[PDB]
Amino acid sequence: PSALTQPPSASGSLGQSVTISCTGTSSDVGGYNYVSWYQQHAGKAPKVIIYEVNKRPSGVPDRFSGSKSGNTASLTVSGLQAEDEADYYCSSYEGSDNFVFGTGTKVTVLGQPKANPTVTLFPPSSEELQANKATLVCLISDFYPGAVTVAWKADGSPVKAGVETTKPSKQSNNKYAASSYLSLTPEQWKSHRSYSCQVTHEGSTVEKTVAPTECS
Amino acid sequence: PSALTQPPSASGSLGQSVTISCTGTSSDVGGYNYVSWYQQHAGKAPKVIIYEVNKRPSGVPDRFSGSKSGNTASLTVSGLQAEDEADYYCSSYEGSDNFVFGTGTKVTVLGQPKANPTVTLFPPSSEELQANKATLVCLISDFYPGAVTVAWKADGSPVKAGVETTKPSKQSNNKYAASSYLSLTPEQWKSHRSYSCQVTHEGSTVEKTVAPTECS
Amino acid sequence: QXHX
Repeated sequence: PSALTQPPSASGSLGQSVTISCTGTSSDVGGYNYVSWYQQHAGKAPKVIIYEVNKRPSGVPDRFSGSKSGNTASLTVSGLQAEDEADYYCSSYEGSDNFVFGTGTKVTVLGQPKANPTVTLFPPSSEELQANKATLVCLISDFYPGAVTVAWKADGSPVKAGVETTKPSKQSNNKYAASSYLSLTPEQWKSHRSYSCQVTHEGSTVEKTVAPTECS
Repeated sequence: PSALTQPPSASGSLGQSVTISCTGTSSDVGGYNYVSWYQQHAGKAPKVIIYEVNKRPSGVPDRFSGSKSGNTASLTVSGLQAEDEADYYCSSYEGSDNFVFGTGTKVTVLGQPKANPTVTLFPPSSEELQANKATLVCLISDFYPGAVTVAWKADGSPVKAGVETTKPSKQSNNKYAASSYLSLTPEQWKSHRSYSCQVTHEGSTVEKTVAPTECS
Repeated sequence: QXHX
Protein backbone atom coordinates (compact mmCIF):
# COMPACT_ATOMS: atom_id res chain seq x y z
CA PRO A 1 0.00 0.00 0.00
CA SER A 2 2.12 2.84 1.39
CA ALA A 3 5.06 3.54 3.69
CA LEU A 4 4.73 6.79 5.64
CA THR A 5 6.08 9.82 3.83
CA GLN A 6 9.04 11.46 5.55
CA PRO A 7 11.68 13.87 4.17
CA PRO A 8 15.38 12.95 4.12
CA SER A 9 16.49 15.88 6.26
CA ALA A 10 16.24 18.17 9.26
CA SER A 11 19.28 20.42 9.16
CA GLY A 12 19.23 22.38 12.41
CA SER A 13 22.06 24.13 14.25
CA LEU A 14 23.52 23.74 17.76
CA GLY A 15 20.79 25.05 20.09
CA GLN A 16 18.44 25.97 17.20
CA SER A 17 15.32 23.88 16.65
CA VAL A 18 14.10 21.36 14.16
CA THR A 19 10.77 19.60 13.92
CA ILE A 20 10.04 16.56 11.80
CA SER A 21 6.66 16.02 10.28
CA CYS A 22 5.80 12.55 9.01
CA THR A 23 2.71 12.31 6.84
CA GLY A 24 0.42 9.33 7.21
CA THR A 25 -3.12 8.43 6.15
CA SER A 26 -6.72 7.97 7.31
CA SER A 27 -6.07 4.31 7.84
CA ASP A 28 -3.33 4.86 10.43
CA VAL A 29 -2.15 8.42 11.07
CA GLY A 30 -5.80 9.50 11.02
CA GLY A 31 -7.69 6.87 12.97
CA TYR A 32 -5.19 5.72 15.61
CA ASN A 33 -2.92 7.31 18.18
CA TYR A 34 -0.02 4.89 17.72
CA VAL A 35 2.87 6.85 16.34
CA SER A 36 6.38 5.89 17.40
CA TRP A 37 9.57 7.76 16.59
CA TYR A 38 12.95 6.02 16.35
CA GLN A 39 16.42 7.54 16.62
CA GLN A 40 18.76 5.30 14.62
CA HIS A 41 22.42 6.32 14.44
CA ALA A 42 24.09 4.63 11.46
CA GLY A 43 23.85 0.84 11.52
CA LYS A 44 23.05 0.78 15.24
CA ALA A 45 19.86 -0.37 16.98
CA PRO A 46 16.77 1.87 17.03
CA LYS A 47 15.41 3.40 20.21
CA VAL A 48 11.96 4.51 21.22
CA ILE A 49 12.12 8.28 21.50
CA ILE A 50 8.41 9.09 21.04
CA TYR A 51 6.00 6.26 21.74
CA GLU A 52 2.41 7.57 21.65
CA VAL A 53 2.70 10.50 19.22
CA ASN A 54 3.99 12.68 22.08
CA LYS A 55 5.24 10.93 25.23
CA ARG A 56 8.69 9.35 25.66
CA PRO A 57 10.41 6.54 27.53
CA SER A 58 11.49 7.33 31.06
CA GLY A 59 15.00 7.46 29.70
CA VAL A 60 14.79 9.98 26.86
CA PRO A 61 16.08 13.50 26.35
CA ASP A 62 14.12 16.01 28.30
CA ARG A 63 13.00 18.03 25.24
CA PHE A 64 12.29 15.66 22.36
CA SER A 65 8.71 16.76 21.86
CA GLY A 66 6.13 15.30 19.48
CA SER A 67 2.58 15.71 18.23
CA LYS A 68 -0.08 14.85 15.70
CA SER A 69 -1.88 17.20 13.33
CA GLY A 70 -4.55 15.05 11.70
CA ASN A 71 -2.74 13.16 8.96
CA THR A 72 0.73 14.65 9.61
CA ALA A 73 2.52 14.09 12.95
CA SER A 74 5.74 15.58 14.31
CA LEU A 75 8.83 15.48 16.44
CA THR A 76 9.95 18.75 18.00
CA VAL A 77 13.68 18.10 18.46
CA SER A 78 14.46 21.28 20.35
CA GLY A 79 17.69 21.17 22.33
CA LEU A 80 20.05 20.94 19.41
CA GLN A 81 22.96 18.90 20.64
CA ALA A 82 24.94 16.89 18.06
CA GLU A 83 24.80 13.50 19.74
CA ASP A 84 21.70 12.95 17.69
CA GLU A 85 23.07 13.20 14.12
CA ALA A 86 21.14 10.21 12.72
CA ASP A 87 18.21 8.63 10.85
CA TYR A 88 14.76 9.05 12.49
CA TYR A 89 11.65 7.00 11.71
CA CYS A 90 7.90 7.26 12.37
CA SER A 91 5.48 4.31 12.66
CA SER A 92 1.70 3.98 12.89
CA TYR A 93 -0.84 1.28 13.73
CA GLU A 94 -3.17 0.69 10.78
CA GLY A 95 -4.97 -2.56 9.98
CA SER A 96 -5.14 -5.68 12.12
CA ASP A 97 -2.06 -5.53 14.35
CA ASN A 98 -0.03 -4.19 11.42
CA PHE A 99 2.48 -1.37 11.83
CA VAL A 100 4.03 0.74 9.09
CA PHE A 101 7.25 2.72 9.27
CA GLY A 102 8.38 5.92 7.63
CA THR A 103 10.78 6.60 4.78
CA GLY A 104 13.28 8.01 7.24
CA THR A 105 14.45 11.52 8.04
CA LYS A 106 18.22 12.07 8.31
CA VAL A 107 18.80 14.73 10.96
CA THR A 108 21.97 16.77 10.52
CA VAL A 109 23.29 19.30 13.03
CA LEU A 110 25.32 22.20 11.66
CA GLY A 111 28.21 24.48 12.57
CA GLN A 112 30.02 21.80 14.54
CA PRO A 113 33.60 22.81 15.34
CA LYS A 114 36.55 21.47 13.37
CA ALA A 115 38.19 18.62 15.25
CA ASN A 116 41.68 17.61 14.09
CA PRO A 117 42.91 14.09 14.43
CA THR A 118 44.72 12.41 17.30
CA VAL A 119 47.25 10.14 15.60
CA THR A 120 48.69 7.29 17.67
CA LEU A 121 51.13 4.92 15.97
CA PHE A 122 51.75 1.43 17.33
CA PRO A 123 54.56 -1.10 17.03
CA PRO A 124 54.19 -4.89 17.14
CA SER A 125 54.29 -6.12 20.71
CA SER A 126 56.21 -9.17 21.85
CA GLU A 127 53.40 -11.75 21.73
CA GLU A 128 52.80 -10.89 18.06
CA LEU A 129 56.51 -11.17 17.44
CA GLN A 130 56.94 -14.39 19.46
CA ALA A 131 54.63 -15.82 16.81
CA ASN A 132 56.87 -14.12 14.23
CA LYS A 133 54.50 -11.63 12.65
CA ALA A 134 54.82 -7.87 13.16
CA THR A 135 51.82 -5.64 12.26
CA LEU A 136 51.67 -1.86 12.89
CA VAL A 137 48.59 0.25 13.59
CA CYS A 138 47.76 3.92 13.11
CA LEU A 139 44.72 4.81 15.16
CA ILE A 140 43.33 8.07 13.77
CA SER A 141 40.71 9.44 16.15
CA ASP A 142 38.53 12.06 17.78
CA PHE A 143 37.97 14.40 14.83
CA TYR A 144 35.47 16.30 12.66
CA PRO A 145 34.63 15.87 9.88
CA GLY A 146 35.32 12.38 8.54
CA ALA A 147 37.41 12.62 5.38
CA VAL A 148 41.04 11.78 6.11
CA THR A 149 43.99 10.29 4.27
CA VAL A 150 46.50 8.03 6.02
CA ALA A 151 49.87 7.81 4.30
CA TRP A 152 52.32 5.24 5.58
CA LYS A 153 56.05 5.83 5.11
CA ALA A 154 58.64 3.04 4.84
CA ASP A 155 61.01 5.88 5.54
CA GLY A 156 60.69 8.51 2.79
CA SER A 157 59.89 6.03 -0.01
CA PRO A 158 56.34 5.34 1.02
CA VAL A 159 55.40 1.88 2.25
CA LYS A 160 51.85 2.27 0.97
CA ALA A 161 51.54 -1.40 0.06
CA GLY A 162 50.51 -4.07 2.62
CA VAL A 163 48.41 -1.21 3.99
CA GLU A 164 44.82 -1.66 5.10
CA THR A 165 43.29 1.66 6.08
CA THR A 166 39.74 1.11 7.33
CA LYS A 167 37.85 4.36 7.40
CA PRO A 168 35.89 6.49 9.57
CA SER A 169 33.29 5.47 12.13
CA LYS A 170 31.62 8.23 14.15
CA GLN A 171 32.22 7.35 17.81
CA SER A 172 30.59 8.03 21.17
CA ASN A 173 30.38 11.76 20.47
CA ASN A 174 29.98 12.36 16.75
CA LYS A 175 33.71 12.67 16.35
CA TYR A 176 35.39 10.11 14.11
CA ALA A 177 37.42 6.96 14.38
CA ALA A 178 39.55 5.56 11.58
CA SER A 179 42.31 2.97 11.55
CA SER A 180 45.00 1.87 9.11
CA TYR A 181 47.48 -1.00 9.23
CA LEU A 182 50.75 -2.32 7.89
CA SER A 183 51.65 -6.02 7.78
CA LEU A 184 55.33 -6.31 8.64
CA THR A 185 57.41 -9.46 8.92
CA PRO A 186 59.87 -8.96 11.75
CA GLU A 187 62.70 -9.06 9.25
CA GLN A 188 61.53 -5.92 7.44
CA TRP A 189 60.59 -4.68 10.90
CA LYS A 190 64.26 -4.86 11.91
CA SER A 191 65.08 -3.46 8.48
CA HIS A 192 65.11 0.29 7.76
CA ARG A 193 65.20 2.57 10.78
CA SER A 194 61.83 4.27 11.22
CA TYR A 195 58.28 3.92 9.92
CA SER A 196 55.66 6.64 9.63
CA CYS A 197 51.91 7.19 9.54
CA GLN A 198 50.78 10.62 8.22
CA VAL A 199 47.13 11.50 8.73
CA THR A 200 46.21 14.46 6.55
CA HIS A 201 42.92 16.00 7.60
CA GLU A 202 41.40 19.18 6.19
CA GLY A 203 44.92 20.35 5.33
CA SER A 204 46.45 19.87 8.76
CA THR A 205 48.87 16.96 8.34
CA VAL A 206 50.15 14.82 11.23
CA GLU A 207 53.06 12.40 10.84
CA LYS A 208 53.97 9.97 13.59
CA THR A 209 57.11 7.84 13.43
CA VAL A 210 57.78 4.58 15.23
CA ALA A 211 61.29 3.23 15.47
CA PRO A 212 62.20 -0.22 16.78
CA THR A 213 63.38 1.26 20.12
CA GLU A 214 60.97 0.77 23.00
CA CYS A 215 60.46 -1.63 25.94
CA SER A 216 58.76 -4.95 25.07
CA PRO B 1 18.98 -1.02 26.53
CA SER B 2 20.58 -3.98 24.75
CA ALA B 3 19.26 -6.18 27.57
CA LEU B 4 18.59 -8.84 24.92
CA THR B 5 21.58 -10.13 22.97
CA GLN B 6 21.87 -11.21 19.34
CA PRO B 7 24.45 -13.08 17.23
CA PRO B 8 26.47 -10.30 15.60
CA SER B 9 26.72 -12.19 12.34
CA ALA B 10 24.21 -14.86 11.31
CA SER B 11 24.70 -16.37 7.87
CA GLY B 12 24.02 -19.15 5.43
CA SER B 13 23.66 -19.56 1.70
CA LEU B 14 20.92 -19.70 -0.90
CA GLY B 15 19.44 -22.78 0.75
CA GLN B 16 21.00 -22.51 4.19
CA SER B 17 18.20 -21.93 6.73
CA VAL B 18 19.33 -19.50 9.45
CA THR B 19 18.33 -19.24 13.12
CA ILE B 20 18.91 -15.97 14.96
CA SER B 21 18.63 -15.70 18.75
CA CYS B 22 17.53 -12.79 20.93
CA THR B 23 18.54 -14.01 24.38
CA GLY B 24 17.13 -12.08 27.33
CA THR B 25 18.75 -10.38 30.30
CA SER B 26 15.20 -9.81 31.45
CA SER B 27 14.07 -11.16 34.79
CA ASP B 28 10.77 -10.60 32.98
CA VAL B 29 11.04 -12.91 29.98
CA GLY B 30 8.46 -15.72 30.00
CA GLY B 31 6.19 -13.12 31.59
CA TYR B 32 5.95 -12.05 27.99
CA ASN B 33 4.89 -13.00 24.51
CA TYR B 34 5.75 -9.57 23.13
CA VAL B 35 9.01 -10.38 21.29
CA SER B 36 8.90 -8.76 17.84
CA TRP B 37 11.25 -9.27 14.89
CA TYR B 38 12.23 -6.22 12.82
CA GLN B 39 14.06 -7.01 9.58
CA GLN B 40 15.96 -4.14 7.95
CA HIS B 41 17.51 -3.44 4.58
CA ALA B 42 20.38 -1.21 3.58
CA GLY B 43 18.97 2.29 3.95
CA LYS B 44 15.43 1.01 4.35
CA ALA B 45 13.00 1.15 7.27
CA PRO B 46 12.75 -1.51 9.95
CA LYS B 47 10.02 -3.92 8.81
CA VAL B 48 8.22 -5.77 11.58
CA ILE B 49 8.29 -9.33 10.20
CA ILE B 50 7.05 -11.02 13.41
CA TYR B 51 4.73 -9.89 16.19
CA GLU B 52 4.34 -11.19 19.69
CA VAL B 53 6.54 -14.25 19.43
CA ASN B 54 4.74 -16.20 16.68
CA LYS B 55 2.57 -14.19 14.30
CA ARG B 56 3.78 -12.72 11.04
CA PRO B 57 1.96 -9.68 9.72
CA SER B 58 0.79 -9.56 6.11
CA GLY B 59 3.40 -10.21 3.44
CA VAL B 60 5.77 -11.96 5.86
CA PRO B 61 6.17 -15.34 4.19
CA ASP B 62 5.30 -18.37 6.27
CA ARG B 63 8.97 -19.42 6.23
CA PHE B 64 10.04 -16.68 8.61
CA SER B 65 9.27 -18.17 12.02
CA GLY B 66 9.23 -17.08 15.66
CA SER B 67 9.75 -19.31 18.71
CA LYS B 68 10.69 -18.52 22.34
CA SER B 69 11.90 -20.79 25.11
CA GLY B 70 13.22 -19.70 28.50
CA ASN B 71 15.06 -16.48 27.65
CA THR B 72 15.90 -16.95 23.99
CA ALA B 73 13.34 -15.75 21.53
CA SER B 74 14.36 -17.13 18.12
CA LEU B 75 13.67 -16.54 14.45
CA THR B 76 14.26 -18.88 11.54
CA VAL B 77 14.67 -17.91 7.92
CA SER B 78 13.59 -21.39 6.90
CA GLY B 79 15.27 -21.39 3.49
CA LEU B 80 17.56 -18.43 2.88
CA GLN B 81 17.04 -16.47 -0.31
CA ALA B 82 19.28 -13.67 -1.60
CA GLU B 83 17.72 -10.43 -0.41
CA ASP B 84 17.01 -11.96 2.97
CA GLU B 85 20.33 -10.14 3.45
CA ALA B 86 19.51 -7.71 6.28
CA ASP B 87 20.03 -6.53 9.88
CA TYR B 88 17.42 -8.24 12.10
CA TYR B 89 16.55 -6.68 15.48
CA CYS B 90 14.32 -7.99 18.29
CA SER B 91 11.95 -5.91 20.45
CA SER B 92 10.45 -6.58 23.87
CA TYR B 93 7.63 -4.45 25.26
CA GLU B 94 9.10 -4.57 28.76
CA GLY B 95 6.36 -2.35 30.33
CA SER B 96 5.78 1.17 29.01
CA ASP B 97 8.30 4.02 28.88
CA ASN B 98 10.67 1.09 28.12
CA PHE B 99 10.52 -0.72 24.77
CA VAL B 100 13.93 -2.32 24.20
CA PHE B 101 15.72 -3.90 21.24
CA GLY B 102 18.40 -6.53 20.62
CA THR B 103 21.67 -5.25 19.12
CA GLY B 104 20.78 -6.46 15.62
CA THR B 105 22.00 -9.54 13.77
CA LYS B 106 22.99 -9.54 10.09
CA VAL B 107 21.87 -12.32 7.74
CA THR B 108 24.73 -12.65 5.27
CA VAL B 109 24.51 -14.94 2.27
CA LEU B 110 28.04 -16.29 1.94
CA GLY B 111 29.76 -15.79 -1.40
CA GLN B 112 33.31 -16.27 -0.13
CA PRO B 113 34.58 -18.72 2.51
CA LYS B 114 34.00 -17.77 6.15
CA ALA B 115 36.81 -15.97 7.96
CA ASN B 116 37.21 -15.86 11.71
CA PRO B 117 38.90 -12.74 13.07
CA THR B 118 42.57 -12.09 13.70
CA VAL B 119 42.29 -10.11 16.92
CA THR B 120 45.68 -8.44 17.41
CA LEU B 121 45.66 -6.51 20.68
CA PHE B 122 48.21 -3.72 21.22
CA PRO B 123 49.46 -2.18 24.49
CA PRO B 124 50.09 1.47 25.42
CA SER B 125 53.22 2.67 23.62
CA SER B 126 56.20 3.85 25.70
CA GLU B 127 56.48 7.36 24.17
CA GLU B 128 52.69 7.33 24.32
CA LEU B 129 52.97 6.75 28.09
CA GLN B 130 55.84 9.25 27.98
CA ALA B 131 53.11 11.85 27.66
CA ASN B 132 51.01 10.53 30.58
CA LYS B 133 48.73 8.82 28.00
CA ALA B 134 47.66 5.13 27.93
CA THR B 135 45.52 3.70 25.09
CA LEU B 136 45.05 0.02 24.12
CA VAL B 137 43.92 -0.86 20.55
CA CYS B 138 42.45 -4.24 19.50
CA LEU B 139 42.83 -4.47 15.70
CA ILE B 140 40.28 -7.07 14.54
CA SER B 141 41.54 -8.17 11.11
CA ASP B 142 40.44 -10.53 8.35
CA PHE B 143 36.85 -11.63 8.96
CA TYR B 144 33.79 -12.53 6.90
CA PRO B 145 30.86 -11.99 7.22
CA GLY B 146 31.48 -8.40 8.30
CA ALA B 147 29.88 -8.32 11.77
CA VAL B 148 31.61 -8.72 15.13
CA THR B 149 31.25 -8.00 18.85
CA VAL B 150 34.16 -6.57 20.84
CA ALA B 151 34.18 -6.45 24.62
CA TRP B 152 36.92 -5.08 26.87
CA LYS B 153 37.71 -6.37 30.36
CA ALA B 154 40.07 -5.89 33.27
CA ASP B 155 40.56 -8.26 36.21
CA GLY B 156 37.44 -10.36 35.62
CA SER B 157 35.38 -7.15 35.37
CA PRO B 158 34.08 -5.97 31.99
CA VAL B 159 35.04 -2.42 31.06
CA LYS B 160 32.12 -1.08 29.02
CA ALA B 161 33.35 2.36 30.02
CA GLY B 162 36.27 3.50 27.82
CA VAL B 163 35.81 1.94 24.43
CA GLU B 164 35.11 2.75 20.83
CA THR B 165 34.50 0.23 18.05
CA THR B 166 34.65 1.10 14.36
CA LYS B 167 32.61 -0.69 11.69
CA PRO B 168 34.03 -3.50 9.59
CA SER B 169 35.41 -2.34 6.25
CA LYS B 170 36.19 -4.13 3.00
CA GLN B 171 39.89 -4.67 2.44
CA SER B 172 41.43 -5.40 -0.96
CA ASN B 173 41.14 -9.09 -0.05
CA ASN B 174 37.35 -8.80 0.24
CA LYS B 175 37.96 -9.69 3.89
CA TYR B 176 36.72 -7.25 6.52
CA ALA B 177 38.59 -5.23 9.12
CA ALA B 178 37.62 -3.55 12.35
CA SER B 179 39.48 -1.75 15.11
CA SER B 180 38.33 -0.87 18.65
CA TYR B 181 39.99 0.69 21.68
CA LEU B 182 40.15 1.61 25.36
CA SER B 183 41.83 4.99 25.86
CA LEU B 184 42.83 5.76 29.44
CA THR B 185 45.49 7.00 31.82
CA PRO B 186 48.57 5.25 33.08
CA GLU B 187 46.93 5.11 36.52
CA GLN B 188 44.09 2.77 35.38
CA TRP B 189 46.50 0.95 33.06
CA LYS B 190 49.15 0.47 35.76
CA SER B 191 46.81 -0.43 38.60
CA HIS B 192 45.73 -3.64 36.83
CA ARG B 193 46.72 -7.27 36.35
CA SER B 194 45.28 -8.01 32.89
CA TYR B 195 43.41 -6.44 29.98
CA SER B 196 41.49 -8.80 27.73
CA CYS B 197 40.07 -7.64 24.40
CA GLN B 198 37.30 -10.17 23.73
CA VAL B 199 35.86 -10.60 20.21
CA THR B 200 32.98 -12.75 18.92
CA HIS B 201 32.20 -13.72 15.32
CA GLU B 202 29.50 -16.31 15.04
CA GLY B 203 30.62 -19.41 16.92
CA SER B 204 34.26 -18.44 17.30
CA THR B 205 34.99 -16.23 20.30
CA VAL B 206 38.64 -15.24 20.81
CA GLU B 207 39.98 -13.28 23.75
CA LYS B 208 43.50 -11.82 23.65
CA THR B 209 44.89 -10.59 26.96
CA VAL B 210 47.59 -7.99 27.62
CA ALA B 211 49.45 -7.26 30.85
CA PRO B 212 50.77 -4.15 32.59
CA THR B 213 54.44 -5.15 32.66
CA GLU B 214 55.47 -1.59 31.82
CA CYS B 215 58.91 -0.04 31.81
CA SER B 216 58.61 3.75 32.19
CA GLN C 1 5.61 -1.18 18.63
CA UNK C 2 3.66 -2.74 21.43
CA HIS C 3 0.32 -1.15 20.91
CA UNK C 4 -2.51 -2.92 22.27
